[PDB]
Amino acid sequence: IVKAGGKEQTFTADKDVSIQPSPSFDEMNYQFNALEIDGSGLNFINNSA
Amino acid sequence: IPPYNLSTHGDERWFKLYIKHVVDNNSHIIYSGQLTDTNINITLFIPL
Repeated sequence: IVKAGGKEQTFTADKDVSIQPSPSFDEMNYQFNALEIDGSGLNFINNSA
Repeated sequence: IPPYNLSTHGDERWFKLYIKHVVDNNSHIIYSGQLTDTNINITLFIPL
């Protein structure tokens, strides 16, 4: 879930992760493809967003 | 590494990982350990 000032975006593993990790309870690592976020929309307060 | 099953692995919990076709065609040990009841999560650096 991405909160970017006035923008809101979500990404989901079943569209964004090309390789499904194995099921062990020990550790499931989901590696996402680059997620494009709308930086425009950010509030640069004191020049910082 | 999948969890240990005597019927598929043998009476020993022994196992090792080896590397080949980097530098030479010899089999070199890169990891050793025991086979556990749960899966074993091992991270290695493989040189090229």
